[PDB]
Amino acid sequence: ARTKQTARKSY
Amino acid sequence: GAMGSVSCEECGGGHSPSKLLLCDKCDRGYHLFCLRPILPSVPKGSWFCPSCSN
Ligand SMILES: [Zn+2]
Ligand SMILES: [Zn+2]
Repeated sequence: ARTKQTARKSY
Repeated sequence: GAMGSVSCEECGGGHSPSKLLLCDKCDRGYHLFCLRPILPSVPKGSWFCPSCSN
């Protein structure tokens, strides 16, 4: 599942 | 990169982001500990909130 924590770009 | 500006719909808070679940339909956020029934950990796979699980 997706969370606020995982919902970001990691370049 | 930065997290998005999402807040939990139940408590209004954007804290505890590792526990702030996003629904795979409506994309609203819910803390594990704000859901009723309570969830003890982040579920594996896709997840849907009570309004979307149907
Ligand atoms: Zn909450
Ligand atoms: Zn939903």
